[PDB]
Amino acid sequence: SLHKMSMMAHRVKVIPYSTFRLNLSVTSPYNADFDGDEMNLHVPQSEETRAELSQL
Amino acid sequence: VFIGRLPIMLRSKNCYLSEATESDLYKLKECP
Amino acid sequence: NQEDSMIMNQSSIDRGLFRSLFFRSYMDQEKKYGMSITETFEKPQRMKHGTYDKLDDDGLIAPGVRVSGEDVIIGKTTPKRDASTPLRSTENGIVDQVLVTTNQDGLKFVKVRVRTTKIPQIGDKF
Amino acid sequence: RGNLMGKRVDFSARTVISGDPNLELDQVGVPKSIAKTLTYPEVVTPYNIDRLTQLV
Amino acid sequence: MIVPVRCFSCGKVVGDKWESYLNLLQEDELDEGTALSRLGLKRYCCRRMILTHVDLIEKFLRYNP
Amino acid sequence: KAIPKDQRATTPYMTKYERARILGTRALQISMNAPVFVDLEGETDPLRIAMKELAEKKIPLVIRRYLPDGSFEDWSVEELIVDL
Amino acid sequence: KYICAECSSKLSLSRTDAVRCKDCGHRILLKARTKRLVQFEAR
Amino acid sequence: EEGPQVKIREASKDNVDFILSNVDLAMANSLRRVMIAEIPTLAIDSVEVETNTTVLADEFIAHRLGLIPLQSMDIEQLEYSRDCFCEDHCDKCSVVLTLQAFGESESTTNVYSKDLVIVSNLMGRNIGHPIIQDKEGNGVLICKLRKGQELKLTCVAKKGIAKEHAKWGPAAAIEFEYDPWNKLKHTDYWYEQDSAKEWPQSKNCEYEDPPNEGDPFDYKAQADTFYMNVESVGSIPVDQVVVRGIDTLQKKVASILLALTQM
DNA sequence: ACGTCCCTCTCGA
RNA sequence: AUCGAGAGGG
Ligand SMILES: Nc1ncnc2c1ncn2[C@@H]1O[C@H](COP(=O)(O)OP(=O)(O)OP(=O)(O)O)[C@@H](O)[C@H]1O
Ligand SMILES: [Mn+2]
Ligand SMILES: [Mn+2]
Ligand SMILES: [Zn+2]
Ligand SMILES: [Zn+2]
Ligand SMILES: [Zn+2]
Repeated sequence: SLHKMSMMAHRVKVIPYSTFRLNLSVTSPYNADFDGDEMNLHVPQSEETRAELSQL
Repeated sequence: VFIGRLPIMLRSKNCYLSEATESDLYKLKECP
Repeated sequence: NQEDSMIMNQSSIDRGLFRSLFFRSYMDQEKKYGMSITETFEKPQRMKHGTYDKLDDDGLIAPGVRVSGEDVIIGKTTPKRDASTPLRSTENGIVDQVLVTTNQDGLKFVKVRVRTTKIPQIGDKF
Repeated sequence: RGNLMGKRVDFSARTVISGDPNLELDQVGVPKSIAKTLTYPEVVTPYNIDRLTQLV
Repeated sequence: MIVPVRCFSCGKVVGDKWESYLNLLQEDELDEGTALSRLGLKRYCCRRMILTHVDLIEKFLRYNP
Repeated sequence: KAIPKDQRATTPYMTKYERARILGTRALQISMNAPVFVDLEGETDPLRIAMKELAEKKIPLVIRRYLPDGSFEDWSVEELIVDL
Repeated sequence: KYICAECSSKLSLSRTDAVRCKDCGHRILLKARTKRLVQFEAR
Repeated sequence: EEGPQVKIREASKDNVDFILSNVDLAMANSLRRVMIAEIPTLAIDSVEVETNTTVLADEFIAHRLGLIPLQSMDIEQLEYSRDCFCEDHCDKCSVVLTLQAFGESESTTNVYSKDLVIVSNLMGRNIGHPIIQDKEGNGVLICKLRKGQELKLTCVAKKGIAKEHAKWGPAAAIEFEYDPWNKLKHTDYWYEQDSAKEWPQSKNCEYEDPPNEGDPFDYKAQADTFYMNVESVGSIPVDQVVVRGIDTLQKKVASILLALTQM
């Protein structure tokens, strides 16, 4: 985490098994891979903030 | 006259495990 | 298995492949306090929100008990002022073995061993 | 540098991250067990009330 | 940790043919890859099941109680 | 102590940040049970409810762009453009 | 109740009564499966 | 004669061999596929334990029992515990089994599949028997006991399809090939200097023919004639594991119609 | 003079 | 629980 492209927002898609799952082509901007890497997740507690995270 | 006592390493000199064989080590619950 | 991941044949681990087998262990001691004022292990009546009822009155739980969540393992008590020792928040297993004896001081000493198996679940390192 | 210019945050997550050809760029496959413990204040508004009362 | 029942790969009953494998290589004294081959294993998946098994159960039993 | 529109100078377009705070802001209000103006064509959601308002410039809000020296040019959502 | 080791006595001994393989002599002592049946899936 | 005609190649105790002439690949595949995991069989499912001094854990042995093959010949006479009416299980839905073993032998003493025993009503249907393919007839080595180790557990044996768990795996390995001389060009090869003399003719090229190099490629070349060999652990005979392959499929397609004409 | 971000365990006064 | 030391994970 040293740049904007590494703290992008997403739409949720609640799924099974204990693992966060993300599209292969948003790998890079995070420089993440699928061999042991955890990842963080936050969640705005409001509306405006969601907008701030959706429209920015 | 007394001093205290000294941590000993296993399989060393002054330990029993130096003394044991496959058979013995087993009933000593110790690993071969 | 894209970008360094591995898609793994479920039916083949269904046959038992890469099946782990875990064990934690918990300890405790009746900790005196000078005037031969000693601790102990019990089932009580400030206490903690577990579900002791898996205990035997002696302050324990015995092999075969399928334990989960935050269910007391050991019910130690101190001058009442609860002192029991619950399961680990994260984990959910099945008691395996437990050992009582006395310290260098000669007071009670209980170490509980709870087993469990682990299973190749999507997202496990290899 | 520890308790202001940075702190820790309620409402946060973590896990192994795997990748998904059958998914869209802008969404992230979060597991249930996070979605069961990941809340979110929402007001009672006639446009949803007929929903919130089915979640409660 | 004992012989596992049949094969991880195609799941073919192989729990059984263990003790029968031992005497084939010992009692009859023959080649490893001929003992398995003559127990009806041509898929190297099953073959890998036997040839690479360590029977640490034996060290187990050897303990006091 | 203020600027008069006749002498305005700042971007006449609306900024990613103006908008997204505006869509945000009203959307919060709306979902706080606020009087909505555009006519719901059936929107439970308040981000969209606001967004329709946005596409009918039926949002009673003034951005107050501040300048480095202190003074500010007000700008109606009715009057800002929207391209981006 | 409580067992042993080097020998594996079927001992037992309710509360407050010391601890030792009195039949042998090694304060190890286990605690035996409650006759409670438990069940595990064959999977 | 009919349609998708067939001709056995060999037949045996554990394997069966056949060319499905005039069959569609999507079929021979989808058949293959259901043969693997969608044919019903029986296998231990629950297991409670009363005494287990062995070295292997309780659920250790647990997982091991579920994988012992059971007789399943007549099995449709048992109906899925889950779909039956009895508060949990009964004799209508489950065979029950029990295993006593104690280390009396001063040597090292074995428990097998033979050592199992059935303690419920059979109701006169071929069920619940732990196949023995064994030469010695002694079954499958489940555990090992030093003179003093005991094992008391009992096994509720319900009906399952591999789709839920491998143990209800009637099948094993299923051989599959077709079009040996790659006449349909269904697979680009891989060679350093010659493709031919490096990729070895499969053991089937003799029932099809070489291609007469000089002649060109036919673009109307269709998939037909498939070389298969199926094998069952024994839970079910090998004719039933192929034919109740076909059978299951029919039923699968079937319930399409069934819920088709409901709407 | 400060000396990359975060995270999971385990242990001695 | 708190501080102190230690091995690993990206
Ligand atoms: N010491 C470190 N400091 C910061 N980030 C690190 C560090 N070690 C690893 N990372 C992060 O982990 C990622 C790459 O590490 P990793 O070893 O997984 O790379 P890799 O290429 O998979 O390993 P391999 O090189 O064996 O293929 C990057 O996103 C990087 O920022
Ligand atoms: Mn990597
Ligand atoms: Mn990595
Ligand atoms: Zn195999
Ligand atoms: Zn004793
Ligand atoms: Zn029933």
